[PDB]
Amino acid sequence: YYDPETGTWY
Repeated sequence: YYDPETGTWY
């Protein structure tokens, strides 16, 4: 699940 909120490629 990508983390576009903060800025980390998850």
